[PDB]
Amino acid sequence: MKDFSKDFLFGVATASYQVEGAYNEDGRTMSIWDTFSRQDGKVYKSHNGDVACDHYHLYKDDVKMMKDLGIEAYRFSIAWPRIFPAKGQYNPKGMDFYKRLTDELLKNDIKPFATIYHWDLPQWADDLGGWLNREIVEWYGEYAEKLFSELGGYIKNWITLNEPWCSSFLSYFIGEHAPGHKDLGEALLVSHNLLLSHGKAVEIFRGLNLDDSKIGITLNLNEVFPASDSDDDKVAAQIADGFQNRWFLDPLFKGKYPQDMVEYFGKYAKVDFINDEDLKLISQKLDFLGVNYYTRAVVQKGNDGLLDAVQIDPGNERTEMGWEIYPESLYNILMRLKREYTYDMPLYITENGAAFNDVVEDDGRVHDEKRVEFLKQHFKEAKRFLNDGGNLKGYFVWSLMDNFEWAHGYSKRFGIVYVDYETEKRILKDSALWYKDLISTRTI
Ligand code: NA
Ligand code: NA
Ligand code: NA
Repeated sequence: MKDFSKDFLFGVATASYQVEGAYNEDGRTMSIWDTFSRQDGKVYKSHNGDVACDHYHLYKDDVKMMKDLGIEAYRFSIAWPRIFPAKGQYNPKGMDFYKRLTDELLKNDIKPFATIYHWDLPQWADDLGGWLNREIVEWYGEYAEKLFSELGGYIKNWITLNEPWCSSFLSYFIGEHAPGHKDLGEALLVSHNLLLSHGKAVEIFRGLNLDDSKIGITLNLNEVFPASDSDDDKVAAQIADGFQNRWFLDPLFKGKYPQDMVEYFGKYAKVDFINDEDLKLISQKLDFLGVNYYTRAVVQKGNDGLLDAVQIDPGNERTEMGWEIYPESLYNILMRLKREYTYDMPLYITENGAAFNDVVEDDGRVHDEKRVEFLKQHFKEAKRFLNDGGNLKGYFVWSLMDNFEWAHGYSKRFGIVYVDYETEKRILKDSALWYKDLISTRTI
């Protein structure tokens, strides 16, 4: 038979600010990441997405490239600052790009998966308070409703948010991502307003009753292991698991924030944003969950401070991010969802991939054998989940091409396609050739 059914979606994924470029064209105004990347010290060597992969201009070549690989689905994000470059000011020229992009995908037999928000909040919105201002629920709802109305004939699979853990804790508490605040209370409120905005889009979506159309959300999830069997490390792992995973899984799928984290965070900051009405909106039924999976964490107790778990190095192989290559946690997380949160609901892997030190050799090829092996090991775990009864509908490799990796700039290469940024040349890596074979044979 086939390890992956004909209906299973082999995909690749990008995000608008990471690949598009054309940052000041056809009416687009600045996002918080345009601004953040221009603040000294925030992004590697002051890299920014002014040009990136120039995918805005090269999209026809990139779709042809995906068609020749046999790609069956393409996950991309839509740039809010192209669609509403000012508050309440719709930009048809911005919408026209996503119409010609998705028209090209459909005409080449690629199913579009559109992420509504992938971190490029318009600067006008942040200047009004951004995700800290509860009014953003209405601004986001107006944006999402415009996308549903204008693109409903083009796009049948919608993702409200990408990785709200990053938009909240990494952007407002740790401060690595835009807008770069460092305040736990702000990050917690932002996490709530993000989830409430997701809920508003779902409410609007259900009222539209679009034929054969599905909506979900994308979460980055890990698996946390205690470094030892001690009670100290067990509590440390519990907190780390609540911080990364349950803080978002529980309100979405149980209608309640995890109470151990509410009490834990409450010792350090306000948690008075929680109320029954908001959690009802947050926990509306979805059609699927998107899982972004990369690695696990091994943690031991720290200094009894705020979220101070010591990161243990188990001594295994890692990517250029320093992320352990541990494919078994892909299966473990999908199974955990099946047994604790999503049950029989369809799942997609909406991101999985790896950054390695890619070089174009004298033969003009990129022999990224570590990425070939990485993807092989993780797709084998996807196959094992399917054969054990898991409801996995597709798998999107991060990324189609090397791109702007946020605070790391262009220094981390995640693509199955190499980009020579000086010429914008695309070079298929060996991992892309391996993926092409996997799609064609559906065998691993
Ligand atoms: Na860009
Ligand atoms: Na810059
Ligand atoms: Na749901």
